[PDB]
Amino acid sequence: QNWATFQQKHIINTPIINCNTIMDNNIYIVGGQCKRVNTFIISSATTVKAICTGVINMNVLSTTRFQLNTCTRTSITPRPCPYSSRTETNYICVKCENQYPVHFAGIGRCP
Repeated sequence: QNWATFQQKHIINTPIINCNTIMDNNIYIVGGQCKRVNTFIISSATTVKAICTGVINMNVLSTTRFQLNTCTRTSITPRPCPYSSRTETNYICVKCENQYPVHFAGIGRCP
């Protein structure tokens, strides 16, 4: 929804493949239940922010390729919920507002 929250939800400095431990956080409880999917971007925050340099309001596909780990919920259970992991290197689409990434829009292409 904003840069600060986007960072907390998506950006990590080092690779953490265990989706089960990293997804066990209050920030991932949408609508009472555990969030269905969340993609982590292994990168410094500065480079992710740079996707939006000079962009006031629009979805932008990065020109930088990132190492990613997407965590997908396999079932709805009491916390912590079980998650599967999918790692890949790809470009990402983020909503840029006032030169800041504020929402993760997709992998590989913008909607």
